[PDB]
Amino acid sequence: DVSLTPSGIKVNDEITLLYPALKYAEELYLLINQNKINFIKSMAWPAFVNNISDSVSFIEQSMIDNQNEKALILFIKYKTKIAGVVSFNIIDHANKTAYIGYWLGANFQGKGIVTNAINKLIQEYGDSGVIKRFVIKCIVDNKKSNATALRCGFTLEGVLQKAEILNGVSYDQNIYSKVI
Ligand SMILES: CC(C)(COP(=O)(O)OP(=O)(O)OC[C@H]1O[C@@H](n2cnc3c(N)ncnc32)[C@H](O)[C@@H]1OP(=O)(O)O)[C@@H](O)C(=O)NCCC(=O)NCCS
Ligand SMILES: Nc1ncnc2c1ncn2[C@@H]1O[C@H](COS(=O)(=O)NC(=O)[C@@H](N)CC(=O)O)[C@@H](O)[C@H]1O
Repeated sequence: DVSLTPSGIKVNDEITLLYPALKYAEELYLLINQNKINFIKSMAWPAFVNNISDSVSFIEQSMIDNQNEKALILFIKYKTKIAGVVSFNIIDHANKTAYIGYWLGANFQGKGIVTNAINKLIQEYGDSGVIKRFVIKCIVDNKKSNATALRCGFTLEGVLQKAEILNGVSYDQNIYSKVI
Protein backbone atom coordinates (compact mmCIF):
# COMPACT_ATOMS: atom_id res chain seq x y z
CA ASP A 1 0.00 0.00 0.00
CA VAL A 2 1.97 2.99 -1.32
CA SER A 3 -0.29 5.42 0.62
CA LEU A 4 1.31 4.18 3.85
CA THR A 5 4.57 6.14 3.84
CA PRO A 6 7.26 6.50 6.53
CA SER A 7 6.08 10.07 7.25
CA GLY A 8 2.33 9.44 7.31
CA ILE A 9 -0.78 8.34 5.51
CA LYS A 10 -1.47 9.83 2.09
CA VAL A 11 -5.18 10.59 1.86
CA ASN A 12 -5.12 12.20 -1.59
CA ASP A 13 -2.96 14.56 -3.69
CA GLU A 14 -3.48 17.42 -1.21
CA ILE A 15 -3.79 15.74 2.21
CA THR A 16 -1.31 13.71 4.23
CA LEU A 17 -1.87 12.60 7.83
CA LEU A 18 1.55 13.04 9.40
CA TYR A 19 3.00 11.03 12.24
CA PRO A 20 3.87 13.55 14.97
CA ALA A 21 7.39 15.00 15.13
CA LEU A 22 8.95 17.80 17.18
CA LYS A 23 9.68 19.86 14.05
CA TYR A 24 5.93 20.48 13.77
CA ALA A 25 5.73 22.10 17.25
CA GLU A 26 6.16 25.68 16.05
CA GLU A 27 3.60 25.51 13.22
CA LEU A 28 1.11 23.58 15.36
CA TYR A 29 1.39 26.08 18.20
CA LEU A 30 0.92 29.07 15.89
CA LEU A 31 -2.15 27.45 14.33
CA ILE A 32 -3.72 26.77 17.74
CA ASN A 33 -2.87 30.31 18.84
CA GLN A 34 -4.58 31.81 15.77
CA ASN A 35 -7.72 29.76 16.52
CA LYS A 36 -7.73 29.82 20.32
CA ILE A 37 -10.80 32.01 20.82
CA ASN A 38 -13.08 29.95 18.54
CA PHE A 39 -11.61 26.60 19.65
CA ILE A 40 -12.31 27.28 23.34
CA LYS A 41 -16.01 27.26 22.36
CA SER A 42 -15.90 23.51 21.55
CA MET A 43 -12.85 21.94 23.29
CA ALA A 44 -11.40 22.26 26.82
CA TRP A 45 -7.64 22.05 26.15
CA PRO A 46 -7.10 25.14 23.94
CA ALA A 47 -7.65 27.48 26.91
CA PHE A 48 -4.32 26.26 28.35
CA VAL A 49 -2.09 26.36 25.23
CA ASN A 50 0.01 29.43 26.04
CA ASN A 51 3.48 28.75 24.65
CA ILE A 52 5.22 26.62 22.02
CA SER A 53 6.42 24.47 24.97
CA ASP A 54 2.82 23.30 25.50
CA SER A 55 2.73 22.05 21.90
CA VAL A 56 6.12 20.37 22.39
CA SER A 57 4.71 18.55 25.43
CA PHE A 58 1.63 17.53 23.45
CA ILE A 59 3.82 16.16 20.64
CA GLU A 60 6.01 14.25 23.12
CA GLN A 61 3.00 12.61 24.77
CA SER A 62 1.35 11.89 21.39
CA MET A 63 4.50 10.10 20.19
CA ILE A 64 4.53 7.95 23.35
CA ASP A 65 0.85 7.08 22.94
CA ASN A 66 1.32 6.35 19.21
CA GLN A 67 4.30 4.06 19.92
CA ASN A 68 2.21 2.05 22.36
CA GLU A 69 -1.00 2.11 20.28
CA LYS A 70 -2.87 3.82 23.13
CA ALA A 71 -3.94 6.42 20.57
CA LEU A 72 -3.29 7.41 16.97
CA ILE A 73 -2.54 11.14 16.83
CA LEU A 74 -1.97 12.57 13.35
CA PHE A 75 -1.22 16.06 12.10
CA ILE A 76 -3.22 16.98 9.01
CA LYS A 77 -1.08 18.45 6.23
CA TYR A 78 -3.05 20.23 3.53
CA LYS A 79 -0.86 21.35 0.64
CA THR A 80 2.17 22.92 2.39
CA LYS A 81 0.56 23.63 5.77
CA ILE A 82 -0.49 21.91 8.97
CA ALA A 83 -4.29 22.27 8.95
CA GLY A 84 -5.23 20.58 12.22
CA VAL A 85 -5.30 17.22 13.94
CA VAL A 86 -7.20 13.98 13.40
CA SER A 87 -6.94 11.16 15.90
CA PHE A 88 -8.01 7.97 17.41
CA ASN A 89 -8.09 9.57 20.90
CA ILE A 90 -8.53 6.11 22.42
CA ILE A 91 -7.90 2.71 20.88
CA ASP A 92 -9.74 -0.04 22.77
CA HIS A 93 -7.87 -3.09 21.53
CA ALA A 94 -9.94 -5.68 23.41
CA ASN A 95 -13.14 -4.43 21.78
CA LYS A 96 -11.52 -3.35 18.48
CA THR A 97 -12.98 0.15 18.93
CA ALA A 98 -11.50 3.55 18.04
CA TYR A 99 -12.78 6.90 19.33
CA ILE A 100 -12.17 9.67 16.80
CA GLY A 101 -11.26 13.30 17.46
CA TYR A 102 -10.48 16.18 15.12
CA TRP A 103 -10.02 19.89 14.63
CA LEU A 104 -9.18 22.27 11.78
CA GLY A 105 -7.97 25.86 11.76
CA ALA A 106 -10.61 28.31 10.48
CA ASN A 107 -8.72 28.80 7.20
CA PHE A 108 -8.92 25.05 6.54
CA GLN A 109 -12.61 24.53 7.28
CA GLY A 110 -15.14 24.04 4.46
CA LYS A 111 -12.74 22.00 2.31
CA GLY A 112 -13.77 18.41 3.17
CA ILE A 113 -10.40 17.83 4.83
CA VAL A 114 -11.65 16.00 7.92
CA THR A 115 -14.26 13.99 5.99
CA ASN A 116 -11.53 12.83 3.59
CA ALA A 117 -9.18 12.04 6.49
CA ILE A 118 -11.77 10.00 8.38
CA ASN A 119 -12.80 8.02 5.31
CA LYS A 120 -9.13 7.14 4.72
CA LEU A 121 -8.57 6.04 8.33
CA ILE A 122 -11.68 3.87 8.27
CA GLN A 123 -10.54 2.23 5.02
CA GLU A 124 -7.08 1.58 6.42
CA TYR A 125 -8.04 0.35 9.90
CA GLY A 126 -11.58 -0.90 9.24
CA ASP A 127 -11.30 -2.79 5.96
CA SER A 128 -8.14 -4.44 7.30
CA GLY A 129 -10.01 -5.75 10.38
CA VAL A 130 -7.92 -3.90 12.99
CA ILE A 131 -10.91 -1.83 14.13
CA LYS A 132 -14.52 -3.09 14.13
CA ARG A 133 -16.21 -0.02 15.57
CA PHE A 134 -15.48 3.69 15.07
CA VAL A 135 -17.03 6.28 17.39
CA ILE A 136 -17.48 10.05 17.23
CA LYS A 137 -18.73 11.74 20.39
CA CYS A 138 -19.18 15.46 20.50
CA ILE A 139 -21.40 18.03 22.23
CA VAL A 140 -24.95 18.02 20.85
CA ASP A 141 -24.90 21.63 19.60
CA ASN A 142 -21.65 21.19 17.63
CA LYS A 143 -23.35 21.59 14.26
CA LYS A 144 -20.25 21.21 12.08
CA SER A 145 -19.06 18.05 13.85
CA ASN A 146 -22.52 16.46 13.56
CA ALA A 147 -22.52 17.19 9.85
CA THR A 148 -19.04 15.64 9.51
CA ALA A 149 -20.10 12.46 11.34
CA LEU A 150 -23.18 12.04 9.13
CA ARG A 151 -21.16 12.92 5.98
CA CYS A 152 -18.80 10.06 6.85
CA GLY A 153 -21.70 7.60 7.11
CA PHE A 154 -21.91 7.37 10.91
CA THR A 155 -25.21 6.60 12.66
CA LEU A 156 -26.50 8.37 15.79
CA GLU A 157 -26.76 5.85 18.65
CA GLY A 158 -28.03 8.21 21.34
CA VAL A 159 -27.34 11.13 23.64
CA LEU A 160 -24.83 10.83 26.48
CA GLN A 161 -26.31 13.02 29.20
CA LYS A 162 -24.02 15.64 30.76
CA ALA A 163 -20.95 13.79 29.47
CA GLU A 164 -18.52 16.55 28.50
CA ILE A 165 -17.35 19.40 30.71
CA LEU A 166 -16.23 22.75 29.33
CA ASN A 167 -15.31 25.43 31.87
CA GLY A 168 -17.12 23.74 34.77
CA VAL A 169 -20.35 23.04 32.87
CA SER A 170 -21.45 19.54 31.78
CA TYR A 171 -22.94 19.22 28.27
CA ASP A 172 -24.79 16.39 26.52
CA GLN A 173 -22.99 14.58 23.68
CA ASN A 174 -24.28 12.83 20.61
CA ILE A 175 -22.62 9.46 20.13
CA TYR A 176 -22.23 8.32 16.53
CA SER A 177 -20.80 5.04 15.28
CA LYS A 178 -19.67 3.35 12.11
CA VAL A 179 -19.34 -0.42 12.32
CA ILE A 180 -17.49 -2.60 9.81
C1 LIG B 1 -15.63 19.89 13.15
C2 LIG B 1 -14.76 20.52 12.08
C3 LIG B 1 -13.46 19.74 11.93
C4 LIG B 1 -15.51 20.45 10.76
O1 LIG B 1 -14.75 21.05 9.71
P1 LIG B 1 -15.27 20.96 8.21
O2 LIG B 1 -14.30 21.69 7.33
O3 LIG B 1 -16.72 21.36 8.18
O4 LIG B 1 -15.16 19.37 7.97
P2 LIG B 1 -15.39 18.43 6.67
O5 LIG B 1 -14.07 17.82 6.29
O6 LIG B 1 -16.54 17.51 6.99
O7 LIG B 1 -15.82 19.47 5.52
C5 LIG B 1 -17.18 19.67 5.18
C6 LIG B 1 -17.29 21.04 4.51
O8 LIG B 1 -16.40 21.10 3.38
C7 LIG B 1 -17.16 21.28 2.18
N1 LIG B 1 -16.68 20.56 0.97
C8 LIG B 1 -15.67 21.21 0.14
N2 LIG B 1 -14.90 20.22 -0.40
C9 LIG B 1 -15.27 19.00 0.07
C10 LIG B 1 -14.82 17.70 -0.14
N3 LIG B 1 -13.77 17.47 -0.97
N4 LIG B 1 -15.44 16.69 0.51
C11 LIG B 1 -16.48 16.93 1.33
N5 LIG B 1 -16.94 18.18 1.56
C12 LIG B 1 -16.32 19.21 0.94
C13 LIG B 1 -18.57 20.84 2.55
O9 LIG B 1 -19.59 21.40 1.72
C14 LIG B 1 -18.68 21.30 3.99
O10 LIG B 1 -18.89 22.71 4.01
P3 LIG B 1 -20.15 23.44 4.72
O11 LIG B 1 -19.92 23.30 6.20
O12 LIG B 1 -20.09 24.86 4.22
O13 LIG B 1 -21.35 22.65 4.25
C15 LIG B 1 -14.48 22.00 12.39
O14 LIG B 1 -15.72 22.72 12.48
C16 LIG B 1 -13.66 22.22 13.64
O15 LIG B 1 -12.45 22.04 13.64
N6 LIG B 1 -14.32 22.61 14.73
C17 LIG B 1 -13.74 22.92 16.03
C18 LIG B 1 -13.15 21.66 16.65
C19 LIG B 1 -14.26 20.70 17.03
O16 LIG B 1 -15.36 21.11 17.37
N7 LIG B 1 -13.97 19.41 16.99
C20 LIG B 1 -14.83 18.29 17.30
C21 LIG B 1 -14.85 18.25 18.82
S1 LIG B 1 -16.48 17.68 19.31
N1 LIG C 1 -2.92 20.03 23.34
C1 LIG C 1 -3.39 19.72 22.12
N2 LIG C 1 -2.88 20.24 20.99
C2 LIG C 1 -3.38 19.93 19.77
N3 LIG C 1 -4.41 19.09 19.58
C3 LIG C 1 -4.99 18.51 20.65
C4 LIG C 1 -4.52 18.80 22.00
N4 LIG C 1 -5.28 18.09 22.85
C5 LIG C 1 -6.17 17.39 22.11
N5 LIG C 1 -5.99 17.64 20.80
C6 LIG C 1 -6.77 17.09 19.68
O1 LIG C 1 -8.05 17.72 19.65
C7 LIG C 1 -8.96 16.84 18.97
C8 LIG C 1 -10.29 16.81 19.69
O2 LIG C 1 -10.06 16.13 20.92
S1 LIG C 1 -10.87 16.60 22.24
O3 LIG C 1 -10.40 15.82 23.39
O4 LIG C 1 -10.70 18.05 22.47
N6 LIG C 1 -12.37 16.38 21.97
C9 LIG C 1 -12.89 15.31 21.36
O5 LIG C 1 -12.23 14.36 20.94
C10 LIG C 1 -14.38 15.32 21.19
N7 LIG C 1 -14.77 14.48 20.06
C11 LIG C 1 -15.08 14.92 22.50
C12 LIG C 1 -14.96 13.44 22.85
O6 LIG C 1 -14.42 12.63 22.06
O7 LIG C 1 -15.43 13.07 23.96
C13 LIG C 1 -8.29 15.47 18.90
O8 LIG C 1 -7.93 15.30 17.53
C14 LIG C 1 -7.08 15.61 19.80
O9 LIG C 1 -5.97 14.80 19.41
